[PDB]
Amino acid sequence: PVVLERFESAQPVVKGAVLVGAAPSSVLSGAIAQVLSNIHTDSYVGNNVALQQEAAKVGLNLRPFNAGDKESKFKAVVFDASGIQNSEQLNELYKFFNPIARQVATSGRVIVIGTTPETAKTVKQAIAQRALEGFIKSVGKEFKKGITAQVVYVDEGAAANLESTLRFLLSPRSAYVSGQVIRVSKADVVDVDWAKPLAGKTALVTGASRGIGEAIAHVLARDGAHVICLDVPQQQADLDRVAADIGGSTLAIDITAADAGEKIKAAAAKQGGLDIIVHNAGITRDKTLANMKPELWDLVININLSAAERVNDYLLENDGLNANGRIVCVSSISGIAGNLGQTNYAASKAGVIGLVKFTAPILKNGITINAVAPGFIETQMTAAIPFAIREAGRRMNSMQQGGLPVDVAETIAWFASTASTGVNGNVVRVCGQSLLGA
Amino acid sequence: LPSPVVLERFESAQPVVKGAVLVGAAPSSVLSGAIAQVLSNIHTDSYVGNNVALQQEAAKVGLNLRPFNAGDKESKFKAVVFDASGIQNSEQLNELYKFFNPIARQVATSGRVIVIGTTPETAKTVKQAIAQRALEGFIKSVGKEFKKGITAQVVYVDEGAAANLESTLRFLLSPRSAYVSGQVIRVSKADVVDVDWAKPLAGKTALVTGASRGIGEAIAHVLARDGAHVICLDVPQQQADLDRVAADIGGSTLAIDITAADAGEKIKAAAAKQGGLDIIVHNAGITRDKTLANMKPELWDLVININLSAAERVNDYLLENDGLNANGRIVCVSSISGIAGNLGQTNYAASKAGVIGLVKFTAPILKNGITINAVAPGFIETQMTAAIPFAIREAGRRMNSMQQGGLPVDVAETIAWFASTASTGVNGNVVRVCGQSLLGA
Repeated sequence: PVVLERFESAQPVVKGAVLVGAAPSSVLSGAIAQVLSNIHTDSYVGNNVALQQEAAKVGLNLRPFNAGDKESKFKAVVFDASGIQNSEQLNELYKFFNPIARQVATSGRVIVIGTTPETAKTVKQAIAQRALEGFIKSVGKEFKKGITAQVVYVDEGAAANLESTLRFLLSPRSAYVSGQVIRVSKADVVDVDWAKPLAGKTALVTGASRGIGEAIAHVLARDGAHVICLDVPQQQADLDRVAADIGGSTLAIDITAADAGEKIKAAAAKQGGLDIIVHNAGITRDKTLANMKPELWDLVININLSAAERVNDYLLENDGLNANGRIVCVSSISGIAGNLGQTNYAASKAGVIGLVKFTAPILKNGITINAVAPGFIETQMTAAIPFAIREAGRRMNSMQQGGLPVDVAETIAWFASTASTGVNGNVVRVCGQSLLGA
Repeated sequence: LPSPVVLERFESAQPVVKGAVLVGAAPSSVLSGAIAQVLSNIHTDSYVGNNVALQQEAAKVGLNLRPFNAGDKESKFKAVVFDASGIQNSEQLNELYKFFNPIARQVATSGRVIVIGTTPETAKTVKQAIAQRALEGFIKSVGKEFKKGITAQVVYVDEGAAANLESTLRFLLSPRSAYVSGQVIRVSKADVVDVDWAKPLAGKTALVTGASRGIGEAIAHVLARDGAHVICLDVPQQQADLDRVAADIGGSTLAIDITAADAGEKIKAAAAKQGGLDIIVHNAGITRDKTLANMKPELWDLVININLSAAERVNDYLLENDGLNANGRIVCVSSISGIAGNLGQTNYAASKAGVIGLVKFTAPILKNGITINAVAPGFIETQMTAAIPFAIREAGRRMNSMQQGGLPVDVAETIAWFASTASTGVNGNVVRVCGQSLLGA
């Protein structure tokens, strides 16, 4: 299988050329062109006068790309499908993507940017914009070479809130995110140091002493945040090690305890209050329902779902998250798809999806909530999984390989970004486009 | 590897459920009366545990629930039905454990696990919405775990729509739903209309596109069995097969190209001879599988046209020209590849994802009790099955909780459930008919 390109340094965002296209009458092309100008990449365009004019109006020099050239490779191909007004115009997807379908580089990106169907002004456009997800999921399974494929839906009028999502998907940070739908909504545009998009912020990560939580802590700290590493007192040694490695601090408590939210707020006060909380703490107690003990049902629901509800409730009602704050939860593919032996775990992780979906409308003060839903992630404890599930999870995705802890951490860090003001209520799988789903 | 079990399918209108039903409910549930009324109507052996409130609500509607000894690990139940609407928060999700763990080995072969809750978007508290959302994770795991051909569903009832549950619960209790598992079905508020449950399409006229063979032919048979007069539509090239199918079911024929600009005109003109059109099933569809880099322009266009745009044009005509009678039905056909994507199917999957959008964004603007829903079939054995390699066809056979491919009748039964005169509160749903295929989004 392919070695996936992953994050090296803040610049360049994209190594290689980017080809941009757009359907007639699109409305997102200026916004796309601005991001491309912002990240200083070699950007090419085909014979599209309106698109060339939209890019010139924001200062992007688009080199024309010779439709007769079947040899040039592009690291990313980006298509503004917002102009597709009905199902007949879905052939704008073919017109752009068929000529370059062999010319996307290894570890490359296919990115389609459309209008959120629920916000489209006509039913015919909503239908066509909905169709885009079918297209990109098929592209994600067909192009190989470690290429990812995404659809970004931009709510009608939210073109200004797209930059942080476009940057994440264009970059190697998104190496294990493929086949997914991301929704961008209207929000304030905030200033941000794109090289340190968590600069000046304080984050708290539960389950931080090891594993994916430790990787989350590293990436948040890399992006500028002071990271409060949270785990049970029994892990104090690993907690100190992680906090020292990243220049953070520790809070050694049981996240499920009644006073967890209060102790989190208290500890964050010393750093100017809490900006980001990542609910990564979580366990599996895999048993068939017929063999499962009651306490093992309760335990899994408690740690994976109810404890996060209690902490969120406390912080949101008692001034425990700063303005433009961030809640990031961790669901799972099994929350979406179910799994034998996981009636308790899948119930909890589906609850997490509901926690995100029904909390996001009621949030105030620019706070957002989102979740990652990892597929098969390689950990130092992965060899403890029975071999059958283990090798299936490793292979049954478009990347033909397991993901890495850093792939989940990067996606969480994109949610946490100071610039991701208009990313709210999303659940984004980090699964290399696993075949599993709903 | 094991061999699959045989799935029980429809044999006759009664009994709805062959065997006993165990009912349970969480404390403070609000759907138990409606459920108990259905179990009464179908004259089924119904049992209950130590739930006084449930026994009393069932006694109110004339249903006598027999106590099920909680020490009895041997009795088998064809169906277990749990009212989860009383689960108010995540801590109360252990009500699922309390009911299902003691009986997890006592669901019969080809049995039914049915969880009924409150539509999360209609729940009055955020905590309840979260808990009701959690039920989908639970039932999807049950569907993969219980084996023995057992299906598992969650039916969500909009707050206040309890009286609209009956046709869905009957479909799920019955063998008609043999190949539907892992799915979420939303019931919304609507008027309740009289129906003959043995002939739930009595007096109605249906039109089925692509009716001359395959799943289209199976659809035509099931709709006619339920009492509909079926107009079988296909291209004039299939006139002989069309006449064969129409003669077998007592229907009529309409030989046109569904993509033609006047197709909706000719459909309405044809249905005039039978009292107007009540039901249209958009089953016509094609695949033209090619990698995108190898695909020809016309082969993208053709797949979008037949599978999506043609249904849009016909719907538009019928809805703008009163071509569908009140309490009418539009049933579309998507596909697992429309949900999940597939190599070689950028055109097909785009078109079938569009069908999902057609359903979702037409449903809110329908009037006069007309509904629109879609089925999304997984691996269904047909004659167009030999085209795909025996290897890839082996993948589709195994990669689902039933460990087998479905039959055309399983798709037709789900379409017939949507089309039922009684399914007034079933609107905007896309229901996979896949035996809980592993594939998804």
